[PDB]
Amino acid sequence: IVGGYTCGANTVPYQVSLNSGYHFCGGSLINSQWVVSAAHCYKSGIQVRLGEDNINVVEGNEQFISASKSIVHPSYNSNTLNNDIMLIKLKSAASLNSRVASISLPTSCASAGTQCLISGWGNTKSSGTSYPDVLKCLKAPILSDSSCKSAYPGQITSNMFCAGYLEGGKDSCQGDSGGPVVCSGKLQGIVSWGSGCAQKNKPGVYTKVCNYVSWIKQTIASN
Ligand SMILES: [Ca+2]
Ligand SMILES: [Zn+2]
Repeated sequence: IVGGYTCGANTVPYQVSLNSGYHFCGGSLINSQWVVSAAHCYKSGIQVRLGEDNINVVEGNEQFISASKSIVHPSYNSNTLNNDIMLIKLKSAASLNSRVASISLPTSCASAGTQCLISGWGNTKSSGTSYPDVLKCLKAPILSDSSCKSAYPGQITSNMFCAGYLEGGKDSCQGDSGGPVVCSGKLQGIVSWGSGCAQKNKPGVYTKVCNYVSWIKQTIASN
């Protein structure tokens, strides 16, 4: 997260760190056995780390569970990043408490202007790479589709939305990928892509979760 702030330990109880010997992507806990992340975060050997704040120190509250299966959306296109969503089933269910809680899926999409909370342990430099030890947060608004499409002509599909600041200086970045964009307590987006990080007129693009709720429900129901 570039230009964000330190969230505070366990103040984002649904945030998970996907780990394969290091933190490589974020994710959101939606029930005790499933996590939603981005399809471009897929790889094998994923350990899901819950209740984290400092990812390099065991402080207490952490639960490390292996992923039993990862389901990348069948229509995921890695060149356009359309349908950039993935579901991860945990080998065992997590013990939910106040430090580890799930987030609700939306019932309707969010409007432009809605303020959301984005978090993660991704890069904090637009120019350079610095990865934090503790979770960073950023409050950002969903932009209008015209501003989004004008920023990325021909690359925005109906399954994407832009959120952020056109003046630059504040955005999600590499590492935050797969993590949550929560608006009014509902998971509305997944950190997906953008040109660089925090560059002027290049807001972050997110997967539009409201378009995948039936898919998520049917898939979880059959697995
Ligand atoms: Ca830790
Ligand atoms: Zn990414």
